Amino acid sequence: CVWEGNKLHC
Repeated sequence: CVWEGNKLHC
């Protein structure tokens, strides 16, 4: 996963 601000994308 990666952080894109206030939320995590997996």
